[PDB]
Amino acid sequence: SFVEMVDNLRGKSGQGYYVEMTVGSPPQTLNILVDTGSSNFAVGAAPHPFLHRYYQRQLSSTYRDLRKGVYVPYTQGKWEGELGTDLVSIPHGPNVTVRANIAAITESDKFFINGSNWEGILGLAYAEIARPDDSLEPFFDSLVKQTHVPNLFSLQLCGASVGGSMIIGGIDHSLYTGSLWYTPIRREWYYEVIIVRVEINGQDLKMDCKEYNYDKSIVDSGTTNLRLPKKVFEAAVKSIKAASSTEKFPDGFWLGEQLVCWQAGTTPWNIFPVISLYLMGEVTNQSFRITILPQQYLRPVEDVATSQDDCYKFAISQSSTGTVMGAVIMEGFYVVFDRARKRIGFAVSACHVHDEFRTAAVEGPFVTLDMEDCGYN
Ligand SMILES: COCc1cc2cc(c1)C(=O)N[C@H]([C@H](O)CNCc1cccc(C(C)C)c1)Cc1cccc(c1)OCCCCO2
Repeated sequence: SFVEMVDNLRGKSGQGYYVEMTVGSPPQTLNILVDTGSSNFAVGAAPHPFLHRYYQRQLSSTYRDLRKGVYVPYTQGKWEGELGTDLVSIPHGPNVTVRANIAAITESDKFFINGSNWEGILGLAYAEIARPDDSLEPFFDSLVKQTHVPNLFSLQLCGASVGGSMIIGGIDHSLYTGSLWYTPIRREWYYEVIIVRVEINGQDLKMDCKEYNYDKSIVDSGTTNLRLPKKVFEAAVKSIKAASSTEKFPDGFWLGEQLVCWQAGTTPWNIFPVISLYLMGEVTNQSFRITILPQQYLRPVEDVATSQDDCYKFAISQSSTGTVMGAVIMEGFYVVFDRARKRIGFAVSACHVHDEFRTAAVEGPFVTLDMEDCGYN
């Protein structure tokens, strides 16, 4: 019954993928950002310059106030609100209705994005990082307890406006090619994984693999960029700089601020390297790798000038809170959040990136010794 859920995600590039949901009786329809990097379900519940619509608790006969406040600070933006429960459905999802925790957003700061077209956020991670604390049952936990939906979902994010699929309750084999490769969920809070090796154009970065996961590595559809710990980010940028030194870039381009542009159709893709992330596998001493094309980490953006050129922003940036495999990494791939088996699966997506001579890939097996040493403690 998964064909009903294919193509149920929309978005604008860099502004988040959202799914249509309804809350309340009678159903109020809202676009909800799909976020594997948090665990709170929350919706605009008051006017805002960037909201075309919002949740009106007064109009819902099934609303229940929880008489508790809540606030969530993300890396980017924050909101506070009022906790309640209400009936929730996903029109292009499974045919079910759950009573779910809902944070009604009454104030926010740099949270809603102008033109993103979504009015709320669906945190799909685990209770441990839910606010105000882990007793607030996240939406997907509610869905699995109250219905027969199996305890897994999958994300096919298609890149640069944008669309994709969230398969709730299973895997749709028509959305990927090749084999699924699985990496363990190291701990059920974020979707934490372990990166065991990093290569740029086939050259090992030759860092202690603890640096890749300092202090954690997560799969986060709510973040746009590949974000890397400071030491790793410097090694990678240095290597990406050297591979493309044929051309000149402002040094604020490497910080994500300034664009770079080229005459339409002349982007020198060949001079940017591929990046390979090796992930811990399912069996002893075994890993696999995912390979990222420059078309994934050079995100296309609107031409700031009066021209019609190809302009790009650098979508690898620095982190002080660990590695974040953002939407830009996920776009190459079909990603299975197999919560029931504590693992995350990767396959080449059917809507994969297209280079002339190079291809995004998920390949294994690889042998990697001492993988447990790559986790940070
Ligand atoms: C250099 O890039 C920075 C950056 C860019 C960015 C979003 C985030 C960060 C962002 O913070 N996104 C969070 C995710 O939940 C974050 N996940 C990890 C996390 C970090 C801190 C605290 C928590 C707890 C709440 C669990 C969780 C979700 C979010 C919040 C606000 C807007 C948004 C998406 O718009 C989606 C489009 C992408 C917008 O671009």
